Amino acid sequence: NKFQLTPVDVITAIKAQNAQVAAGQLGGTPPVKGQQLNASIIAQTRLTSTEEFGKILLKVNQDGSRVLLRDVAKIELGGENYDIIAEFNGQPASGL
Amino acid sequence: STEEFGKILLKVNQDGSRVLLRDVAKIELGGENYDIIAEFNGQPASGLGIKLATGANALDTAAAIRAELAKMEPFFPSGLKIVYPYDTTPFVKISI
Amino acid sequence: RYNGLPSMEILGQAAPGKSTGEAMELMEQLASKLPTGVGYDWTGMSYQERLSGNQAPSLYAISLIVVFLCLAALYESWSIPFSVMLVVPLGVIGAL
Amino acid sequence: LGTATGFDFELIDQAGLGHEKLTQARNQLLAEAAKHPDMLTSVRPNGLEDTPQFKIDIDQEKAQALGVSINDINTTLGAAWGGSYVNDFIDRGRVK
Amino acid sequence: EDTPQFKIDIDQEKAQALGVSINDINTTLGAAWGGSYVNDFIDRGRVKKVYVMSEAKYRMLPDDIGDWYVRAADGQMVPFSAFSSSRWEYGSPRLE
Amino acid sequence: GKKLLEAARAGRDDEVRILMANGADVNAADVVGWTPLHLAAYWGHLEIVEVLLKNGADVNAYDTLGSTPLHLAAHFGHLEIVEVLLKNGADVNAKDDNGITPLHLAANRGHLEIVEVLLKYGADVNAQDKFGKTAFDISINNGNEDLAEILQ
Amino acid sequence: GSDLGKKLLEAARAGRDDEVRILMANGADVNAADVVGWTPLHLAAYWGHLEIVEVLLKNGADVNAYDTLGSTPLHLAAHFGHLEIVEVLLKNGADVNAKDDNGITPLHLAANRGHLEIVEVLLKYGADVNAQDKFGKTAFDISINNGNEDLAEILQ
Amino acid sequence: LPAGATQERTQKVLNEVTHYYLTKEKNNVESVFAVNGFGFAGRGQNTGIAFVSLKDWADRPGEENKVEAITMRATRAFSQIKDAMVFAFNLPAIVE
Amino acid sequence: PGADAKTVQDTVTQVIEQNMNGIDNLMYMSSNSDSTGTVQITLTFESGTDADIAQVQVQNKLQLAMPLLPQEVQQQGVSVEKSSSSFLMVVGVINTDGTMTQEDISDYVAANMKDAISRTSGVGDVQLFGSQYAMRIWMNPNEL
Amino acid sequence: PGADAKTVQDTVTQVIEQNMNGIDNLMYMSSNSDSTGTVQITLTFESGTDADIAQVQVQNKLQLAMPLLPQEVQQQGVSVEKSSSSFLMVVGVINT
Repeated sequence: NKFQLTPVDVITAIKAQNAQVAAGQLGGTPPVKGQQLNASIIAQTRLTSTEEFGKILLKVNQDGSRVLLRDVAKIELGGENYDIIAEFNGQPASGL
Repeated sequence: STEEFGKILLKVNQDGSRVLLRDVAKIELGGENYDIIAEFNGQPASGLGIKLATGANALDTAAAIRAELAKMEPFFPSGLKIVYPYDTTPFVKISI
Repeated sequence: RYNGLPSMEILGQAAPGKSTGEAMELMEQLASKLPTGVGYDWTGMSYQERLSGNQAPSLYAISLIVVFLCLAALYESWSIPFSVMLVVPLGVIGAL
Repeated sequence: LGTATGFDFELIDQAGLGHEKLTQARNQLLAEAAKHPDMLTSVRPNGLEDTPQFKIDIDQEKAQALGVSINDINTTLGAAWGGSYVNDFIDRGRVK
Repeated sequence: EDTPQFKIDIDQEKAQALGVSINDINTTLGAAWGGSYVNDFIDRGRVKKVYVMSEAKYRMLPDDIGDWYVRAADGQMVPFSAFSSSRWEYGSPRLE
Repeated sequence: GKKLLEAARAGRDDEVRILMANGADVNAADVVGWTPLHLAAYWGHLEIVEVLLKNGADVNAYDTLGSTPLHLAAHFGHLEIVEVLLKNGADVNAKDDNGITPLHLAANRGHLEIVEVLLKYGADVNAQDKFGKTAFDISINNGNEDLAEILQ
Repeated sequence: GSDLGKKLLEAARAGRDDEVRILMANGADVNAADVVGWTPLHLAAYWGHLEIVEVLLKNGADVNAYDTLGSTPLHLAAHFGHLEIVEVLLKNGADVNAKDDNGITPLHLAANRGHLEIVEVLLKYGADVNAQDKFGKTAFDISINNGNEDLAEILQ
Repeated sequence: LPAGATQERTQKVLNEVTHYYLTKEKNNVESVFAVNGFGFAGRGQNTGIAFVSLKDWADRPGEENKVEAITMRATRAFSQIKDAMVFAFNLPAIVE
Repeated sequence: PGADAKTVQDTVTQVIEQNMNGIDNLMYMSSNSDSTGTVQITLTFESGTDADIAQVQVQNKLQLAMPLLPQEVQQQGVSVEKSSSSFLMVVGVINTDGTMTQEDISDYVAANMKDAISRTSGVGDVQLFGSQYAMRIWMNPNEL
Repeated sequence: PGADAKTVQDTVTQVIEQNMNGIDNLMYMSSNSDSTGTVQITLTFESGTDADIAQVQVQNKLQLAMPLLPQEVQQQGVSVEKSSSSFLMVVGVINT
């Protein structure tokens, strides 16, 4: 609310900045005959860490100040869901 | 046709002149991809690399392929000819 | 469409006194005079008719041979079976 | 088992002929069939004949000049005249 | 073995500042250098694909990257060199 | 020269002198403008970086996007190579076509010891890239508080 | 709708010449029209049956009959590139400059399909080269929009 | 060929391979079907395959004219092709 | 299309693989993801496995993964085949009057020959050595 | 819904037909597309084919062609059924 953002803005920024883009090739087929170079173009790749997700850019202010994802949320590795908790003889456990 | 694609109207300039697709692109019939180019004894060719379904009889499937091709040949464009550069099948029949 | 190609289904029958197989052979003959690139095929009953008609002779012969072999065993004789087999028209004529 | 009377014949567009040229070839074969009443009877199409249809051309230029999107035009035409499945509702516990 | 690849970083902040959407940027890069399957058309009665892609001579060289332009929200054409940077690195062409 | 580019990449430190004893071009460049020094720096082959320099390899050779071997060593956290390259006169403030310096690359990947060595050899902390960002700007953006304070 | 009128619409469409011949002797309405306002002349013109066009015209067919959207047989013949039918209709008084409900003319239609000989025949019979459809387009506009250089040259 | 290699260089190697069979195995090979851009690996610029068909066994008298000797000679000849991996091989009795 | 190997792997291969479970008689699974934009996942079964059922089970799991795939991958068509790895035969096509190019022959084959060969019983897989035609729009950045 | 026959054929029927590969014991395939907005494609298999396997193979090839069909056709769904079965009885329900 303080930055005038919503979960919709948050979701948009993550879709945009946690992307894995197919970006084509230099010297791919059909080429100009004589081409020496054939190389993949690599653009955005998936984020891999809480640090990368945190510095996702939501917006720059009128003032030039930055609003990052870590400024409106806590970022951490955690379960897809938190519904199942197991113990083995009273001790924390997991299982199959 | 290429002609129809060429006259796709991208936009109308403020002076009313038209921007057609042929104005920003070359239009041609061409391959879905340009990676696979084949020759037969040094001349231009195409072909079908055929793999046998799991457990199917090789000799039977080959005959069936031959019979299907036979149906196509009478309707070929002039000059078109089937050739048989690589067949694992004759050796089964012949050696038996 | 038939087997992936544009098609048109045509029904008909043999004129009285004629066999469908004969009527089919004519259709094949008229078909061979159509404009370049027009083909044809038999389906449904005609498909069943054709491959069914190519067995009959082999099946009738196998029947004939086995009947004779059984009779020859029964009578311990290659010739006496003939005296039984000759009865076939005697009943068939009544049926007809 | 179906009709199982007479024959069932498929005329096939083996090249790029198209609907009209295949109709002409069909008519050609049907006329020739009719010249042999002695061998063929009731040789006829199993399908339907072409009929008048109402061709409407959207003028892209005039739409672009009026600020009318094609999607609106085409969705207006098809929803109104063809009808459109929007989504589902629940009628006394059944999805409809 | 690993080979050289052309790594390009989209500067999210610069892009937001100029008002060029990341979707436009990625479609633009991908369509030109990678090719994009748009939709289908009919070629001599057979349904086939339509591909948009850069002409060969504009996707052979690394400097070509900056010759491509995206339209910002304010309607300004912005060259790729304004919101991106690139470097050579090594990568795998076949991951097992 | 092609064999040297390959030997350099493989770390075959023995093969490298054998070819240079046969007078292979130490500044032989591949299709993207990488020299044997670029490749040794990249895959962390200290021995070969050392042998290449001693045989007159251009310490400031740049590839077709203006990136130097110091860019590569700094980016990939090869401390020793960074030191060796700086000793042999590598341009500590070298800019690639994007205006990105070795300091930028080291900062971005949190290579603290590398940043320090770069600073020692006089890297310009005020250096901006094509987007007006410094090493400091990067540290703040990345939330690297350790590095951000070192850049003070 | 006539008994023989309907039979004639079908025969003309099918190009059954001998049948049309018999139908003419018997007085089958040449002005018979189907639901969309097409006459036998319309049908013969569309499907390009030249002799039937001629027979119908000898027998009092309206050369300038228009359908429910205002199209004539000359429109159809021009559009589907039946040159000799086009010539016959013109010789028998077809309005070379007939406009359909869209303001489209036979010249428009022939140019749109790249039919040069038919365009020439139509210009020869006085086709108005400057005629505009409901969108202000001329046959010439169509030609250069279609990227047809030959056609454009013809229309200057 | 190594990843990074162009379709043009792959064609050059393919020509050397095709050449070798057409000139040095005249007595033994009936046909060569060579494919640029296809290998067991996958549709790459840097890969290809040659399908060789031999004359009938009866015309290839002696061990030096059987597939094992032919493929050894070929693989040795091709061993001297630069910057490419090229080898001929008889497929085993049962692949698997 | 246009994807590098890592993009193929992390966006397609890994997703499909993580859905490969509860498949009977599976001995092992291998895959390639290459910078052609292509992925191939091969599931190998115990001898005597019914190949029909193997295919059915593999696809039942695949369809759970399909919605999770990039739209451009779904639109290229994902396929599931049960074939030998080696070629049974290669059918070649040429033009003896030389009045058709390589491209021409390939389109002809693809457009007129390949589908009926593909539907023939016993034919596990057909590789076209060439490409079918597409409408190729070759863009010019300057004019754009 | 609301589609003419050519629309149905060229956006539904041809796409599905082109994906009917790798299915076992198929004799032939046939389809029609009409202006009630409807397509039916019938695949007929060799006598003795397990009808269940035949159906599941067809439906699985279809399942993978769905993404290629228009949205509104995906919305309606596409049914795969054994059609060579007949009615035990028909119960009419009327209101008097």
